[PDB]
Amino acid sequence: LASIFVDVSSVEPGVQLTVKFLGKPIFIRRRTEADIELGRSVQLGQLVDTNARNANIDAGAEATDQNRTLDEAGEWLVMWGVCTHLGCVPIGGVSGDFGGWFCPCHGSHYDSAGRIRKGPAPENLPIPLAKFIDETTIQLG
Ligand code: FES
Repeated sequence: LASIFVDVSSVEPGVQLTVKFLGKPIFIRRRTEADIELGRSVQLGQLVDTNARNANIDAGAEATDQNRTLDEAGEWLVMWGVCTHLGCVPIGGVSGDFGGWFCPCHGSHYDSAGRIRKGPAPENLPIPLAKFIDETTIQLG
């Protein structure tokens, strides 16, 4: 079956693990307390794309920070590392003007929940089918 199983036991706060799945990168960021608070400080009315783009929940869900992470605590942000403009790999480590990712191909800026805030990309980075299957492992697909 297509599903893969990622050991995240050694991922510390502020670290992103990048794994390849279905030929493309998936970003697994263990968010810092600043990342989480800032994501939770954005009003839906400020977003370019108000849809959560999240395979795990209703397709009409709002892009609240809570609807962008796997866990209620907001530490685990799992998303396709595929810019929604033309598919370049966004650069992380708190890059761009919104404390998230910056796609250098045509200048798209994503926030700390991977939501599009500036530039040509039309959508928030999509979230794959993903869930913890115990304390240390995320199943993708
Ligand atoms: S591919 Fe990311 S801004 Fe164009």
